[PDB]
Amino acid sequence: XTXPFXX
Amino acid sequence: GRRIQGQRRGRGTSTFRAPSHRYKADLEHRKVEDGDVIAGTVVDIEHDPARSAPVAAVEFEDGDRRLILAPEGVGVGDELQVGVSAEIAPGNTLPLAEIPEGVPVCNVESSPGDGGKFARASGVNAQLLTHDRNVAVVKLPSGEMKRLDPQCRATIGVVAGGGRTDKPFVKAGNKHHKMKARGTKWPNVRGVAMNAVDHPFGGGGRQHPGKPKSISRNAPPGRKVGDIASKRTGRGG
RNA sequence: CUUCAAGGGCGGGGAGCCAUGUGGACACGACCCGAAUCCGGACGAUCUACGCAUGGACAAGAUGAAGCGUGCCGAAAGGCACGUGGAAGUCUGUUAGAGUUGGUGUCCUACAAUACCCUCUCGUGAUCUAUGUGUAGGGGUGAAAGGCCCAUCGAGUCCGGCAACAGCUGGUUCCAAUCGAAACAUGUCGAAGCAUGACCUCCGCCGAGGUAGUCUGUGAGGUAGAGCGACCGAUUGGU
RNA sequence: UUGAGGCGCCCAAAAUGAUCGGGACUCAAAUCCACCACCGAGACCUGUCCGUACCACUCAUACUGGUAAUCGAGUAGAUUGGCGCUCUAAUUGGAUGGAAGCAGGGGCGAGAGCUCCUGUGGACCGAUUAGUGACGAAAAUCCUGGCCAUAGUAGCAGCGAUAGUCGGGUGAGAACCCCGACGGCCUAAUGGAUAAGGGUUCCUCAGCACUGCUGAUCAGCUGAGGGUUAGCCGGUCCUAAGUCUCACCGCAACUCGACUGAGACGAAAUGGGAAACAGGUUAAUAUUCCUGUGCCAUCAUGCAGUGAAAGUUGACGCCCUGGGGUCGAUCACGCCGGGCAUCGCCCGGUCGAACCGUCCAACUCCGUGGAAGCCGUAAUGGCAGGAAGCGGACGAACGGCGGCAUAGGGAAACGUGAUUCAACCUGGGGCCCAUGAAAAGACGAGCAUGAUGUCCGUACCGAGAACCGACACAGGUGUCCAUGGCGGCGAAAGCCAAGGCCUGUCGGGAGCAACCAACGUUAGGGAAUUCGGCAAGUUAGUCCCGUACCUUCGGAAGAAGGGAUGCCUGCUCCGGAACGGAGCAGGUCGCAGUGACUCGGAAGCUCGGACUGUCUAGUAACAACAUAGGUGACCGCAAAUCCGCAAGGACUCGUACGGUCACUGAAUCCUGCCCAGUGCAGGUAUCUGAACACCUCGUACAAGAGGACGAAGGACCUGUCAACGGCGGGGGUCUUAAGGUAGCGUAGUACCUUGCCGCAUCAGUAGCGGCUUGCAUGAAUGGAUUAACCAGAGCUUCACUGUCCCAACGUUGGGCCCGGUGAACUGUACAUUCCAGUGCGGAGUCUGGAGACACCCAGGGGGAAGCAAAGACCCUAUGGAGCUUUACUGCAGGCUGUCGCUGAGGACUCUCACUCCGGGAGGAGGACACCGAUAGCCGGGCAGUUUGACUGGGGCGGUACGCGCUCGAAAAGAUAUCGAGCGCGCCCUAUGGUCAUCUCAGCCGGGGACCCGGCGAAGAGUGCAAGAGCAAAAGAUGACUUGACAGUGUUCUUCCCAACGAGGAACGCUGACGCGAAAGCGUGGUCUAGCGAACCAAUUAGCCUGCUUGAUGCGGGCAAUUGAUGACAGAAAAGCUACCCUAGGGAUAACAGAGUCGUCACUCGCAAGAGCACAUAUCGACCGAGUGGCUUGCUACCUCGAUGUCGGUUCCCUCCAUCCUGCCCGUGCAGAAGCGGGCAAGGGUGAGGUUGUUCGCCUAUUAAAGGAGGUCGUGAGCUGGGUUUAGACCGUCGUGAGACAGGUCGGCUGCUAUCUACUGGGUGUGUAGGUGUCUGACAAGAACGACCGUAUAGUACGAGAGGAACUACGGUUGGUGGCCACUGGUGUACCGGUUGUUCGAGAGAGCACGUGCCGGGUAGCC
Ligand SMILES: [Cl-]
Ligand SMILES: [Cl-]
Ligand SMILES: [Cl-]
Ligand SMILES: [Cl-]
Ligand SMILES: [Cl-]
Ligand SMILES: [K+]
Ligand SMILES: [Mg+2]
Ligand SMILES: [Mg+2]
Ligand SMILES: [Mg+2]
Ligand SMILES: [Mg+2]
Ligand SMILES: [Mg+2]
Ligand SMILES: [Mg+2]
Ligand SMILES: [Mg+2]
Ligand SMILES: [Mg+2]
Ligand SMILES: [Mg+2]
Ligand SMILES: [Mg+2]
Ligand SMILES: [Mg+2]
Ligand SMILES: [Mg+2]
Ligand SMILES: [Mg+2]
Ligand SMILES: [Mg+2]
Ligand SMILES: [Mg+2]
Ligand SMILES: [Mg+2]
Ligand SMILES: [Mg+2]
Ligand SMILES: [Mg+2]
Ligand SMILES: [Mg+2]
Ligand SMILES: [Mg+2]
Ligand SMILES: [Mg+2]
Ligand SMILES: [Mg+2]
Ligand SMILES: [Mg+2]
Ligand SMILES: [Mg+2]
Ligand SMILES: [Mg+2]
Ligand SMILES: [Mg+2]
Ligand SMILES: [Mg+2]
Ligand SMILES: [Mg+2]
Ligand SMILES: [Mg+2]
Ligand SMILES: [Mg+2]
Ligand SMILES: [Mg+2]
Ligand SMILES: [Mg+2]
Ligand SMILES: [Mg+2]
Ligand SMILES: [Mg+2]
Ligand SMILES: [Mg+2]
Ligand SMILES: [Mg+2]
Ligand SMILES: [Mg+2]
Ligand SMILES: [Mg+2]
Ligand SMILES: [Mg+2]
Ligand SMILES: [Mg+2]
Ligand SMILES: [Mg+2]
Ligand SMILES: [Mg+2]
Ligand SMILES: [Mg+2]
Ligand SMILES: [Mg+2]
Ligand SMILES: [Mg+2]
Ligand SMILES: [Mg+2]
Ligand SMILES: [Mg+2]
Ligand SMILES: [Mg+2]
Ligand SMILES: [Mg+2]
Ligand SMILES: [Mg+2]
Ligand SMILES: [Mg+2]
Ligand SMILES: [Mg+2]
Ligand SMILES: [Mg+2]
Ligand SMILES: [Mg+2]
Ligand SMILES: [Mg+2]
Ligand SMILES: [Mg+2]
Ligand SMILES: [Mg+2]
Ligand SMILES: [Mg+2]
Ligand SMILES: [Mg+2]
Ligand SMILES: [Mg+2]
Ligand SMILES: [Mg+2]
Ligand SMILES: [Mg+2]
Ligand SMILES: [Mg+2]
Ligand SMILES: [Mg+2]
Ligand SMILES: [Mg+2]
Ligand SMILES: [Mg+2]
Ligand SMILES: [Mg+2]
Ligand SMILES: [Mg+2]
Ligand SMILES: [Mg+2]
Ligand code: NA
Ligand code: NA
Ligand code: NA
Ligand code: NA
Ligand code: NA
Ligand code: NA
Ligand code: NA
Ligand code: NA
Ligand code: NA
Ligand code: NA
Ligand code: NA
Ligand code: NA
Ligand code: NA
Ligand code: NA
Ligand code: NA
Ligand code: NA
Ligand code: NA
Ligand code: NA
Ligand code: NA
Ligand code: NA
Ligand code: NA
Ligand code: NA
Ligand code: NA
Ligand code: NA
Ligand code: NA
Ligand code: NA
Ligand code: NA
Ligand code: NA
Ligand code: NA
Ligand code: NA
Ligand code: NA
Ligand code: NA
Ligand code: NA
Ligand code: NA
Repeated sequence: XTXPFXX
Repeated sequence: GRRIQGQRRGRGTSTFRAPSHRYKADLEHRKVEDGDVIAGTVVDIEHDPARSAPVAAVEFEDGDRRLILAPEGVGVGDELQVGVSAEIAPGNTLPLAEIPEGVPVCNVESSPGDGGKFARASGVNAQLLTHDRNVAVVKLPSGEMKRLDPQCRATIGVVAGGGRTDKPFVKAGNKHHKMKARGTKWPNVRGVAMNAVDHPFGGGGRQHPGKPKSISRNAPPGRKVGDIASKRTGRGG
């Protein structure tokens, strides 16, 4: 939810 | 949105209250049936936390010990007087009627007997100008001509501690300490720096008010911010 | 009934009412589950934010402000030198304590639902900290990041309203026989949906024709092709 | 010579392994013309049966017979007969001679299902008929339970706390329970005392089923007992912030609510406070019990005393500092006890309270004295208003001294002095825009004796096992011990006591492999690495010398740079002295003297923010927030601002030097112009402006209509920009007010852009400087600039270095084997795959081939679009929420008029209600204000919502959203696209209607007007698109007329077929008319566009109707006309979200795949042209034909219950359209150097500077430094610079939220490998007892590629300049395999030096992180 999974 | 800061204020919570429990004395003129025979001796000179100015302790003839809004030049030993016949010297309190015109006065009553209302901050002073069987004209420190009952009592001299505003605070820490002795929330965040939800000026991609800063007097609390009922703004013209 | 008038609308030569099974419709939870809400009353400041009350904490060293002193110079104002003094949101500092920059290291079914190691910042102040106390949910608190208010925050938590609503995804349990589609038209805040038609099926009625094929006859037609000294408009040249 | 045909050839390049399905085929197993015989479906024929339909018989849908060439497939769905389950009823049965259920098995039915046998079971169970219903499961990431694989697998290692070993004890059993020894670990804690919290965890005995990361005899576990003793320690009492209760008031009301009054509560470490010490004692308590001794309070008695309440105390901030002084620590010497054994050292002890008595320095004061310059301090200071000195009053310690004490304690001695001095005592100075509690209580206020002193707490833990965190959790959690020794500045490191511990609790084994975590050392080079020096390294302590620019004069600054540094001998100086400090001379060891440890790398340029400070608890610490400072606004306090529904409240114990509301953000130089719009405010003749009252009309009243007056507000006018904001185009004004001033400028703002020039580098999308026309800089939306400051962004230099060339060796913990313990993730099924193909276009399973004996160990992770998450992106839904606004609608609030309270005599007086000030007397105010009610205005402060659809995704654009014409449309009708051409939302009283008269365009001839004749089927005209119609007219002229009429229909259309409204049209009727002789024509315009529901209102004519009833008023209704919804079959309606949320969609976009190939790349055909002549050495237009699948674009097939991004990296395979290398052809080929082409993929194709870049630019090397495919190969491999979350800034846009195909700083990389795959290693089976040696089907290789030099030769060639070759040699580079004599690295084997500390010294050792550091280094590995 912040780009790369899950950053 | 959410109530703006000015709205949390009214609720009178801790953060917004003055540390009253740390205040010394509700400075108010003494009462005298009449005669004026009252007078006491200055016993000490203390620091008044509520006004960041000195106040004088006094013991009266009828053994009454109370703190007094001290004018300048009042030292220990001095003898003050409070009454219609009180002498016309600095420190004495008497009805404007008995005070000679042109004399600097402080701690003036609005209604006779209220114990003083006007001119009580560091170094300020009112000015008795006109006498009358009816009205005593006093020029308050704001420069306004106030029409008062010649029966309103007032102290002769200017308030002590004058010139306190001449030295800058220099550092946040000095404000901090002073602020902590008043009924005020500090520091201050500008609306423009908040979210739209928190203040009418909040939001945007950059910081700026979203409307003209001058608000109508008839505006509801929650929306009345910025320049309240400004008759004009700026320094020009 | 409308109506000078006329013409139209509705109705008329006795079949209903009740019961039982069953098909279907509407309201209700309405075949079942499925989600983000919204509203009410309550319970939370043992976490955390801010304030207040009462206590506690900061090895050691560095720099050396004002003030003061002695000496020299000066008419004086003062100046210079040395010393004294010990100021500071001051410096160094894994003192205690507080913080959390990099390693994008270790860990990542962890020791741990935020840890470990090294590195790094502050460390007499707008300081750090214990305990007590205040502020409560469209409300607090906020040096403001929509941060925080007990692993919960662009509106906490609990229970209730509540079986919320959805045209959206998923699922809906025994055997056989007959018939057997529509993926289209009209309307629609309608296009992931409906309604009305087309089309599928079932029932009652009617009672002798029907017409998917071919031929012929009486009619409708300007597409292919063709052609333009037949319109029209394009489109070569020569005497 | 030429025409035609058949087959073939050339043209003809692609990525793991070639293909026609394969093998393979050549007078065919190819192709073409004929021909022959066969194979081959469930089709067709045929036997029997079944169902369905129909016929005959029949009550029958029971039989029996018959017909089907014209019956037999089927999703959704309609219809119908039947099977099974529960319980009820009727009728009727079975069961202990064995019911139901269950397991295995037999028979029947198409089947649901029925039934029988056997075993089990041991008490119920059916059938038929009619009923009944919480009646049938393979599915829902379905629910609950159980279970398998996973797997004897991960974890029981990682933490600066690496901990044990040998004997022995107990025991059934011992690695971990106990004793000893040896060895270690903890030092503000791993020790001691405690708060909270826990709550019996404490002690004892007995145990091991549970718990304990293994075991256990042990235990915080199980069981049973036991254990906490107070006048003098806490609680209790007091009061703090503040809380509650009652009263009062409010509220519809309360368990609600502010004030006021009274009362109570509110502190156990850590606020205030009457009083206790020492020893002894238990398994467990202890200032509690016991012994000794002491003290306090109250009361009683007695004596004294009449004092007695004023005052003092309780009782207080921050910084600096002196004096007094105890413990401790250390020094000297004596005594007691121990240790050591070459010396003479080293360790421990040497005690003793509360209390009672007594002493008193500081401070203050008194007398004396009499200083005119002295006294005094660390410092400040002091004085004729009386200094020193002297004398004296008051007056301190938890201190000294005496007692206490032939008490206690010690085996003994049972000391004395000193220094520095925590505790404790007492002074001096400095700071505040900060002023640093209160109350109870004590004192003041004697003494003796006696009595009384209850109630509650008291165990234990207090943490890497007793607390919170689900756990015996590496996390979190307050106070006191801060004075143990060496060390040193130190509460620092390191080492060591006291005390604690070996429980940060699983072990055993392999020189112990790969691989991984922490880490040491690496030669030469030295940032070449990389986004970036990330990571690591360098430096370092103290003293001396010395120190730039700049600067706010403080600073910069430890700038920088240089030197010194140990031990030993003897000394000097400072001081009272230290076991304090500063130096001198001489001697002397090492590679090294802050020898370990502790311990800065340095310099410069630019950007930002002034500074310290604040922040996203859990990806952002920043430039963001704050700040002082600057400015503006509001307000005289019965205020401004703000909270409450009210009663009431904060600000405020406050008062303009105040405090509220905002903006800007230290200093420095400055801050231009604009008031047009918007906002705020002031004014206002006039205009506009509600309700009440008032006037008129209306109504026996009323509704209602109008008038007059007119508040705030608006119009209008003015003021105002440090108020929102603005500062251009054009010319030598225009919009809309002004038209960019100082400055700054390619900016964190500049698209073009890597701008141009310079610096710097071999090379510099970087950085800096200058220029600068600025896509789209600029003045408190602050501009410029700036010393200091900074875990902030960029860049340069010296130093340094395993970041890199290029890796090696080593150390510790794992890893691996063994004992014990023992999970989870995941699983439709099958599964030894590979190359291709196919398929919903991204297959282990389909198709064809190839390969393939089974099982097991280890590995790194290629594939299973691996595991994990119902995609956050995108669209969609008449979904959600937060936010905005001049969106829609409302609600608070403010302003204002009016009514009530409310009174006397469009302006005015008064006092009596009411308000306010005042203790009161009384003063101010006053019918106002407040309050209740209403009206107008302002009113995102707040609430609810809306903000449409179509669409080669969506948005923007458009409207193909209601209509008409031609074409599309395939000669009936119907027919789509954001298909092609293009129109309609009217106009017309004549441009309608009829009748009469008449014939038009155009051309020709005669006197572009008019007139005459002729030709003239239609090209004219007919209102408007288009298409169609029309000539004695539908056109023209003239005249007359109003049918553009009322009423009501039929039919078609709208909507083909085929339902659907309004609307339209065609054709009638009835009535009334116009014109004409009349037939007849006129239901508007020649035909097809010109249109609008319900409700509501107005309007037309007549009638019906309103609650017992008459009259009047005012309503309700039948018929119809008009008013608009163009989103046109009708809602009243704006946005943002990156803070986001949900339902879904591959129904729809981004990425990748797939199709296409316009684009892109490459080729070919023709060959104009030029190349001095010469197309074809070379270059080569136009046009034409193609191949590829790298670019772009298109499409929307695949995936939205996720197939992880770009670039880079590492590692493997491939393609040829070939850059180099080999072999060749041509040449505008003399040679040398080239230019072009051919075969050819074996090998090679490298290193760097800017940039995240791919791309590209640049430098130097080179034989050359080719291009491309592999999910734009490669995130269960890495990296994370860019795109693209949450924070922030700038520019632009926007009213605003906020946006951007703009820029910029910051910003968390998950998983234990089941299968398959490969690299290597084993165990089995097959060939069918053994040893040794071979063979070689096939398999792999690049095992070798390339360059320089010499001789050839200064030769051939050439005018010369210049300048080869074959061959033979030497060497280099890259790659490859192996090896260690040599060189080099390592080498925590080893030997030595040496710092700190401990064992007394010596000797000899331990620790300093897994070597303290330093120096050398064998084998082995490299
Ligand atoms: Cl202030
Ligand atoms: Cl059946
Ligand atoms: Cl206690
Ligand atoms: Cl002193
Ligand atoms: Cl090179
Ligand atoms: K997808
Ligand atoms: Mg997100
Ligand atoms: Mg007061
Ligand atoms: Mg405060
Ligand atoms: Mg601020
Ligand atoms: Mg913000
Ligand atoms: Mg708002
Ligand atoms: Mg700003
Ligand atoms: Mg709603
Ligand atoms: Mg708390
Ligand atoms: Mg000094
Ligand atoms: Mg500091
Ligand atoms: Mg520090
Ligand atoms: Mg935000
Ligand atoms: Mg069936
Ligand atoms: Mg059947
Ligand atoms: Mg044709
Ligand atoms: Mg069938
Ligand atoms: Mg029966
Ligand atoms: Mg199913
Ligand atoms: Mg496994
Ligand atoms: Mg060890
Ligand atoms: Mg035991
Ligand atoms: Mg125990
Ligand atoms: Mg109490
Ligand atoms: Mg206490
Ligand atoms: Mg005990
Ligand atoms: Mg105890
Ligand atoms: Mg443990
Ligand atoms: Mg090296
Ligand atoms: Mg580089
Ligand atoms: Mg590189
Ligand atoms: Mg670093
Ligand atoms: Mg001396
Ligand atoms: Mg820049
Ligand atoms: Mg800063
Ligand atoms: Mg964070
Ligand atoms: Mg930071
Ligand atoms: Mg951070
Ligand atoms: Mg300010
Ligand atoms: Mg700022
Ligand atoms: Mg430049
Ligand atoms: Mg300005
Ligand atoms: Mg601003
Ligand atoms: Mg989804
Ligand atoms: Mg989105
Ligand atoms: Mg919404
Ligand atoms: Mg009052
Ligand atoms: Mg709103
Ligand atoms: Mg749409
Ligand atoms: Mg047709
Ligand atoms: Mg007509
Ligand atoms: Mg309407
Ligand atoms: Mg009308
Ligand atoms: Mg419509
Ligand atoms: Mg329609
Ligand atoms: Mg979602
Ligand atoms: Mg699709
Ligand atoms: Mg994958
Ligand atoms: Mg080739
Ligand atoms: Mg090859
Ligand atoms: Mg890729
Ligand atoms: Mg590649
Ligand atoms: Mg991968
Ligand atoms: Mg990954
Ligand atoms: Mg992994
Ligand atoms: Mg990044
Ligand atoms: Mg970046
Ligand atoms: Mg970035
Ligand atoms: Mg060691
Ligand atoms: Na804003
Ligand atoms: Na809702
Ligand atoms: Na709290
Ligand atoms: Na000085
Ligand atoms: Na950290
Ligand atoms: Na809420
Ligand atoms: Na509920
Ligand atoms: Na719904
Ligand atoms: Na729908
Ligand atoms: Na369809
Ligand atoms: Na539709
Ligand atoms: Na027929
Ligand atoms: Na044709
Ligand atoms: Na069916
Ligand atoms: Na004493
Ligand atoms: Na020491
Ligand atoms: Na153990
Ligand atoms: Na600081
Ligand atoms: Na203006
Ligand atoms: Na204006
Ligand atoms: Na500007
Ligand atoms: Na800082
Ligand atoms: Na290394
Ligand atoms: Na794999
Ligand atoms: Na939201
Ligand atoms: Na709408
Ligand atoms: Na019609
Ligand atoms: Na092609
Ligand atoms: Na999927
Ligand atoms: Na990549
Ligand atoms: Na090759
Ligand atoms: Na991929
Ligand atoms: Na990548
Ligand atoms: Na990753």
